Amino acid sequence: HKILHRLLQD
Amino acid sequence: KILHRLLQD
Amino acid sequence: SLALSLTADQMVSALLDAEPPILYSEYDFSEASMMGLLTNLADRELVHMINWAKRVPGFVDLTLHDQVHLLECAWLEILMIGLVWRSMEHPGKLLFAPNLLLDRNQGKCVEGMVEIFDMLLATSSRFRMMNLQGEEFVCLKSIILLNSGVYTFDHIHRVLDKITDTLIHLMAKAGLTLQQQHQRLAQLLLILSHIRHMSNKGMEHLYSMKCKNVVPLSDLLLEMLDAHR
Amino acid sequence: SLALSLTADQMVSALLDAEPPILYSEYDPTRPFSEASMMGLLTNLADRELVHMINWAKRVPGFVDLTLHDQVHLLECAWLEILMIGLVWRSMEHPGKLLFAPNLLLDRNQGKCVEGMVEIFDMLLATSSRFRMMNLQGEEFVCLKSIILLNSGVYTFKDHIHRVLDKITDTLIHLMAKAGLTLQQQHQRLAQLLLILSHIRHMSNKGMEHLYSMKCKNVVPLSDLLLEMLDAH
Repeated sequence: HKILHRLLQD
Repeated sequence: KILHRLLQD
Repeated sequence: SLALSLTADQMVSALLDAEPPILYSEYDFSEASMMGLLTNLADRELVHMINWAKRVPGFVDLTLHDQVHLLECAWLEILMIGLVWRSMEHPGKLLFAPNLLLDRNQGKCVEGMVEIFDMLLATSSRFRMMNLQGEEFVCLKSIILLNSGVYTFDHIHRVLDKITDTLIHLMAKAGLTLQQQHQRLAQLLLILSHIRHMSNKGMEHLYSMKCKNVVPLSDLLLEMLDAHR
Repeated sequence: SLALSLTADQMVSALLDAEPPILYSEYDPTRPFSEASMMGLLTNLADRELVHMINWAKRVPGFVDLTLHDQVHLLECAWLEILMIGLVWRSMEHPGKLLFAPNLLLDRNQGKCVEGMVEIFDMLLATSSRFRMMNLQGEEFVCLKSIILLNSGVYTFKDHIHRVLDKITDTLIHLMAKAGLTLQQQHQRLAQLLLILSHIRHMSNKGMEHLYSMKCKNVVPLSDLLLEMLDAH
């Protein structure tokens, strides 16, 4: 659930 | 130190 | 892809336009205030860095997993190159933000940081001696993104070649002879080995500070740091 | 000095002639090995390679022109990077393995036998793969190695070192032109070679952390010179 995984998507 | 002596040898 | 069919001026135009802004510190020193200011800034720059990276040509063409890996590998090198770039016109000083200029004397404050401050200041001075330009800078930082984790893996190495082609195009545009062009290309890329070194020493001091729990770290910074061990 | 007046081809001859030898291990397949003693073989090999490296450095154009203090500093910074690029060089024609010695070839599934170091193994294999990918040449390799020597510790101190580095870039380009590459292929390859040094620097920094860990456990034999080299970090 890495933050980076989310932020690269947003 | 050891390197010092190896270098100037 | 798409990055490969851009011209050299378009590639530099893209990278100039992707550039993140210079952020200000939440500033209104010791180990706790130093580290609290710096990690807050780092956290803020990281979010901009992530959106910069998606604007680097060739980057979005990779899988999300490859993008994560390259950013986890290189994020500190990228923050460092930015710091050293900002700091060029301010000799003996590091411009963490326009309202946060720090001497090496304040590096003493934190345990083990003065060594990294001195290496950063050297890099900055070196950039100054070489009269590094903005166009060249953005190429170097893109190179760091694509290159730093690239071995733990063609399109990406073709993208790196495109950026080499771009740097050379900038130096030729600026008037350099062919020999000045390859010598300067060499000087620039060698600096990336020292930026790597600084990042590894900084990451080790970051983990050490994580452990000494002097300052709480953001979850993002913790995960960026964790990815290195 | 005499280094600045060398021609490209003289530079290449100089460096090739200074090449240290490949040494053998005391590895014996008949003997059982623990991860400890397997590591002792590698540190023992590194220690002997180091003595050769120190005398090879003396023959790198421009190195002897430096003060003793600066030679010391440059070698202390670069020693592991140099051992590592040599190992990767030796391993080029053995995909999936590291040729520490002619009688000591380890694939990466043997590199798990030691904890926290299979990743270092992987990075070396990744690097030897890259050399193979590019078909790195012996003459490029010796240029690269001398670059590490002069460059690694240069921004932790001099205009002389930078003039010599420029000579080596010139030599690299000459080698590529004479191999018939276009100007565009030459600058691209130049960049490809120099970007390797960033990876070699990373591996050294990471190996140095494993070296320090190894010493703290006082399980694996480290020699007095290795201990002092490590300490310099």
